[PDB]
Amino acid sequence: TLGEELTELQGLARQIFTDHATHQRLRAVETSESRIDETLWRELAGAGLLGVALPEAAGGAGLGLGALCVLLEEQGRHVAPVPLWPTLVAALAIAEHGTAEQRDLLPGVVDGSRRLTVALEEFGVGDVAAPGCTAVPDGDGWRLSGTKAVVPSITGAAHLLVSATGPDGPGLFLVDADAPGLSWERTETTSRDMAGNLTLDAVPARALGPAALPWTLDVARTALAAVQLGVASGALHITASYLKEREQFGRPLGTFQAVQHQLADCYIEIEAMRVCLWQAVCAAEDGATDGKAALVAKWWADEGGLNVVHRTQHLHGGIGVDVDYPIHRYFLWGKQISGTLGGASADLQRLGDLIAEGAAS
Amino acid sequence: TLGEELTELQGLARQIFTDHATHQRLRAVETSESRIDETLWRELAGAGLLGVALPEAAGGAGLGLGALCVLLEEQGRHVAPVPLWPTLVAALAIAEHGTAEQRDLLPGVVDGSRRLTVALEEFGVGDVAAPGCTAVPDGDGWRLSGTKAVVPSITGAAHLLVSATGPDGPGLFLVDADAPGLSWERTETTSRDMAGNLTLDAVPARALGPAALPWTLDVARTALAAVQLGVASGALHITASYLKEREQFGRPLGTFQAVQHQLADCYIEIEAMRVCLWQAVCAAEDGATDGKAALVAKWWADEGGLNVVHRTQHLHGGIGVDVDYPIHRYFLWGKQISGTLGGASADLQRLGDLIAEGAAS
Amino acid sequence: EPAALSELRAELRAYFNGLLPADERRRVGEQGVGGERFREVVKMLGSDGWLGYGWPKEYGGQGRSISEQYVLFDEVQRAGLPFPFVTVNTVGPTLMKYGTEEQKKKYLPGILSGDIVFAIGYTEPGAGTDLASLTTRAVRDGDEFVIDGSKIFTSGANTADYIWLACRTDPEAPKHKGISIIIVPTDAEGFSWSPIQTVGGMVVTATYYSGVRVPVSEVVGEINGGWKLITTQLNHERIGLAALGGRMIRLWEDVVAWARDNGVLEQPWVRRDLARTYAKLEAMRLLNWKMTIAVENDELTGADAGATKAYGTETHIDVQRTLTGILGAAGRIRPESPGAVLAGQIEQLSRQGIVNTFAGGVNEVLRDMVATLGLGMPRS
Amino acid sequence: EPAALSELRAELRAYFNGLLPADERRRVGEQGVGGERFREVVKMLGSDGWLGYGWPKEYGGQGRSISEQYVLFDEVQRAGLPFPFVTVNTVGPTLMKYGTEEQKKKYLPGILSGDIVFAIGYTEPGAGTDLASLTTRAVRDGDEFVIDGSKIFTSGANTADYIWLACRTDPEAPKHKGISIIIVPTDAEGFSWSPIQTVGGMVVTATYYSGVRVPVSEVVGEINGGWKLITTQLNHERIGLAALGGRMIRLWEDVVAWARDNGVLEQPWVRRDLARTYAKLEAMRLLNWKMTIAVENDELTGADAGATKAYGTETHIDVQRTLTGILGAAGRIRPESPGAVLAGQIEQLSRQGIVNTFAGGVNEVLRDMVATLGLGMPRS
Ligand SMILES: Cc1cc2c(cc1C)N(C[C@H](O)[C@H](O)[C@H](O)COP(=O)(O)OP(=O)(O)OC[C@H]1O[C@@H](n3cnc4c(N)ncnc43)[C@H](O)[C@@H]1O)c1[nH]c(=O)[nH]c(=O)c1N2
Ligand SMILES: Cc1cc2c(cc1C)N(C[C@H](O)[C@H](O)[C@H](O)COP(=O)(O)OP(=O)(O)OC[C@H]1O[C@@H](n3cnc4c(N)ncnc43)[C@H](O)[C@@H]1O)c1[nH]c(=O)[nH]c(=O)c1N2
Ligand SMILES: [Cl-]
Ligand SMILES: [Cl-]
Ligand SMILES: [Cl-]
Ligand SMILES: [Cl-]
Repeated sequence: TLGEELTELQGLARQIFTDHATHQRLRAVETSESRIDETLWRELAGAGLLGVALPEAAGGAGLGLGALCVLLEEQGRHVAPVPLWPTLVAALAIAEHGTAEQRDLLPGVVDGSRRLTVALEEFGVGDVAAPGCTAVPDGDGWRLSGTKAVVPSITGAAHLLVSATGPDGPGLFLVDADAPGLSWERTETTSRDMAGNLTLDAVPARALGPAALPWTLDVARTALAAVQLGVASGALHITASYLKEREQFGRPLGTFQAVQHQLADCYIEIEAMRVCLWQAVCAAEDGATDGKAALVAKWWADEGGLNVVHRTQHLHGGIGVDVDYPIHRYFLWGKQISGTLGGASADLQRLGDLIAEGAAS
Repeated sequence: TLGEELTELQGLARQIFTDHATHQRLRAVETSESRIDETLWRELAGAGLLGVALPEAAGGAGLGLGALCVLLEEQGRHVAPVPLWPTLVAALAIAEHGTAEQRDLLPGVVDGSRRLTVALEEFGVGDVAAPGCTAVPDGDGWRLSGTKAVVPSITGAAHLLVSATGPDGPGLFLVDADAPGLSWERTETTSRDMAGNLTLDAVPARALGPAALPWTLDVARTALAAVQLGVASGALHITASYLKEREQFGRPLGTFQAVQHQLADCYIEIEAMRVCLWQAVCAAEDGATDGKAALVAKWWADEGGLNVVHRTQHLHGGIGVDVDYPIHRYFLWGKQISGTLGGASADLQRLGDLIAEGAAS
Repeated sequence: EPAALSELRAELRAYFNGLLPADERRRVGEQGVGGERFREVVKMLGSDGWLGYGWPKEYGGQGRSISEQYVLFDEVQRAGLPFPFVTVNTVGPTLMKYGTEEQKKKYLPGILSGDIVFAIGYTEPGAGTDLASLTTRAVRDGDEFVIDGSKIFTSGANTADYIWLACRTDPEAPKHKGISIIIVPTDAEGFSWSPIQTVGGMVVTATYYSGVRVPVSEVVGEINGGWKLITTQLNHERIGLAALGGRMIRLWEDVVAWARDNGVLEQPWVRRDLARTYAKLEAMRLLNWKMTIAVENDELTGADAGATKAYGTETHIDVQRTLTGILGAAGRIRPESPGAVLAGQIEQLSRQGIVNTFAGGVNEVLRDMVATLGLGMPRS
Repeated sequence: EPAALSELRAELRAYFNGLLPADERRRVGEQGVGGERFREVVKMLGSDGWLGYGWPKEYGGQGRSISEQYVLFDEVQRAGLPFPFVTVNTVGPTLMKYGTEEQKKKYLPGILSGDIVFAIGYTEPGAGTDLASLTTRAVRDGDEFVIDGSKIFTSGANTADYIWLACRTDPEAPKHKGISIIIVPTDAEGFSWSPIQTVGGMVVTATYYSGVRVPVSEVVGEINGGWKLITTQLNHERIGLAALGGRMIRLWEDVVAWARDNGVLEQPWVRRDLARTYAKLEAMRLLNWKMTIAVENDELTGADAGATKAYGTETHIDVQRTLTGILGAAGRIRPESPGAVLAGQIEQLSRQGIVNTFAGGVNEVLRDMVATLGLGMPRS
């Protein structure tokens, strides 16, 4: 059945991530130029995990956003350094909103030779739904001028989906990473990713379909919430194990009521995160387009997920800030994810406008 | 010294409130028509406590907003049913912004024969700074038309200060309780006060000075925060005593770490409430007019004060909802106060506009 | 399929409308099991077939699905009417499991028909959270038990026909192993009750048992095996808190509509608070749904039940606080006073929501259990 | 009067400007006591007279007021420079109280002149929150102590001249009564350290003591009476957290200005978050002020110290989280990478604020003490 395939998916990803997201390998990758584990990427491709969410006509399994979320959740459990959500959200945007020519890029994503990223953010106000980056018509193509902020995992990406406002409003456009007029500055982020601040000077581009931008934002929000769920789950698991071991005052820290209550609040928040994630997935597969379910999943990620990784830092005491101990990476990932596409307060504002607008319908 | 006078003030109020805010008397007063203890009112007048904050020329002690806050804090400690903040905030508004004719009402407030209330709220959006109630010029007077919401402790008040918008903007106007065109409907509130929904049909009125409205709102916010501080302090005290007595699992509830931590969070919030209250008082006496300090004190009242009385309900278990046990009144007072002139979210919005405006100065 | 639930919804409105009037609904809903007209409603619902709607047809019920069951609970609350949750959804299903064939025959039909109502007799002045320390005693005399003690906060005892009574039957056993459940008729000689008024408007009771005599066949389950019955009925005591959340969702919707029509919805702070409570209500209702499925399947873990109940009851209070703020000056007006909004329901529910973070399991203890049962944390 | 503090402020900017460059300030400020140029700064500050600014003139200081002292701490942080808080504000004042006349003469002048820096040696792998369980031992040999053990997270041990070392001197006494403070030179034979890098960018150390020998005159206070010294210096270890809050207030102001100038301030959610953090920062700074007055007066209660420290350190984290959100996409950019706002300070401080809810007293234990010492709650 579908659940059995998703269980198989989960076990496979877990084994691959477990074999490569190790003390030694995380340190090697997080001090490299790309901050990307190319070995892990090739292993994922070879196990079919890059293809599992993508269409059959491109060699994938055709299992869609649910399979993507299962893979991303395992990835977050291990803070595994590969750009799965930028590449696979971009690929799902192409699959669902691209031209035939654009969908011909998907086979290379399935087999691991072609990575992508998405440039959905801007400095300042940075309304992701109203990019300041401009798109100008040029024959049957477009030229883009503007700047985008902190494009994730830019190294080795062959193409980028870039949000921009054209004459008919915001849209999503495919750009080759070697396009003329395109340049970036590498910038290191909280999570230790190597992002790019992107400058576009009349860069040639090709549009995706008219619904690509709001669709891609909902999927990206859902995907980020999947990673955050895995980050928080892994953080809680490590912290629970540690608090059984560490004794003070003659007993395990895990026996103190305040410790148990902080752990329980993490557990509660994780359960809440998880059911709202799957509601967002189910809503997307059932053709919802109002955006509320994705924002609810994302707010839980932004607020609950960030609470969890702050509590798991605190519960560790000094060893939790040692960079040779694992938990600090969950803090760094959780913190970065909770602001990606905007933080908790922004997401409440956007969700509140959707609620108000729907009530006035 | 001034502090010694404020200490004397506090002990006197404490004794009077302790003698009359008893199990029997609170029940008698909260089931009466007025919900006002006239005996307590006369005792307060006779001890000079109604006059302590008012000017010497009216027979008061001239000790201003600080003395008022000391008295209100003791009042909240005992949930004592008398309309001190409506009468004395109105009287301070008259003292500082009234005409000579209006200040001639103050002797009757000092000696206890004359009470007042304030009508600062409206149903709906209810922006207290932009009343929908209208003020029309009529010779050297005014006529007011509109409605005001839930005017506190309306019974026995001889005059009301009513906020309204005239041709030159929002203002504050004195109205006699027997004025033609004035009527109200009694309405019982959460705290068990008997408020009045006020209808004004071209009611004769006299203006206070131009700065009366924003001044009175800052003072009222500060005064409400003083009562809330006393409510939260008294609630915490009762709850601490109870948790020493009640045993489960063979030991006092007070020994459970989660119980100690809930009590500590109340303590912390009360300390925060208290220093911000006194900053608001000091700012008003130092002539600040920006309103930020009063809103900070009020937000702490609205959010911290409400948190305290929810925690002290929870920590009592079933007996805390018994109306024959004291703590539920602190819940009712805390809850009502935390919404008076607006709740925590409104106060953050107003404070955020002041911050933004001051930064753009 | 979802057309069927819609149709069920519309049928139940017509039906409750033919029973309720206006304020009466919000009057019998505030009193709960302790109210005067409670039995009048129950008997009406029972003879019309709605009490056994979710019961197995083996025991005379319709065997309807969880989806349909929730529509029923949501619509009874919406109508203002009280529903005998404890008796129909808590006692009956524990009897169906642990009752003798004889016990089932005496009680289940009258429960079904709306003729028998039960009240829960657990809590004592000395044994609240530490329920396993209860001391109300039942001593063997022959084939009778003699019951001496008292209970406190016995909701509905003034309107019930029987008490589901937790008693100490073996004073020398481990505390968890010394307890039995005994059914005590409320007309028994030596039984008495006195009212307790709550800040929320409900009247519950203290109940007293002085030499009360009950045949030994009125013990449910095995003697000294009462703890597993207590837990079984306490777990079923979450399907009610799920329906309670359903009611707060409806009130949230009503507040959205109210704020839309008077401009309060144009305030940024209001929109943000409605967004935050929407998101927390979404998690609650989804967790409630999963946990109802588990409980009616006999697969709910202690960790998940505790996490869901503590999260849901704290969310009801968060939503109550937040919607009260949105209501502005009217947020403080009690039911039946002029200017109340939505008949004062959110004002009155704020004074009641404070109960459910310690009733049906104390949220501190539920968090302990989440840590120990859910994460394997050591005790002591 | 407030003109004097203004003038002090303006003088200290000119002064620090003549020392700092650009990024160097945020580079030595991130490393803290463990950084390479730390001693270089300390010695400069010391010879220029700023280290004893708040010390009593009896011990060679200027005796300046708390207001002036806070201006100094706020301006050093603003400049990026590290200040020897622990040595000047924590060790010196405990020595002035419990030191021999001899001890004061050996240490205080070099502290004053910026020539002596101390590191705190409390925490062990087996004794963190339960510091009174420490096992590093110091045994009498004659008029020498022989010290064997290790400590962990000894900040500045790589740059300090002496360790303020908590040792077990009486293995048979109550744990609180078996401890002494001993000053160990960092050039002593048998002393060694190794680096520990933190997620926040700081390097602290583990320190090791293998047969280290120190004269018995290097015990501060009475032998086995070390616990009162530990607490004294831990209480003085709050004047630093007050200055830390001062730094978050400045950063809050800078974020207001930044959001004003790029339109982020026009977002309702931003305004609301700035309002909430303003209100929480106001309470923090006022509580810090009261508590500094108390501590320099020898009148701070355990309840108030614990409440103020736990509130302030949790508020620093709340403000860090909230300002990061307001910064948008730039909120995630590390110092020294392109696009960082305010040199990435709030990003880096977010990775450090997590320390101070468990350093200088563990906030859970501080809440225990608030309940027991502040409200009289029973223990155990
Ligand atoms: C309106 C209403 C209706 C009902 C009931 C109550 C009310 C108010 N109940 C009673 C309910 O079950 C009872 O109140 C709880 O079991 C709590 O017991 P106590 O009230 O004695 O609080 P108790 O004194 O045990 O605990 C009080 C507070 O202490 C704290 N606490 C307790 N143990 C702790 C721990 N281990 N660790 C940390 N904190 C701890 C919690 O904050 C708790 O809320 C009831 N009962 C019944 O038998 N039949 C019924 O029908 C009802 N219905
Ligand atoms: C950057 C930096 C710098 C320094 C230091 C640390 C760090 C990270 N410290 C060490 C600091 O004092 C130490 O980390 C704390 O005392 C906590 O001890 P543990 O780290 O062993 O946590 P430990 O394992 O004791 O406790 C870990 C967590 O368990 C919980 N906990 C503990 N006891 C509890 C209880 N009773 N009830 C409930 N929950 C409880 C808390 O959540 C706590 O945070 C230090 N030390 C030193 O000697 N000199 C120095 O200079 C410094 N400086
Ligand atoms: Cl770089
Ligand atoms: Cl009335
Ligand atoms: Cl019932
Ligand atoms: Cl130092």
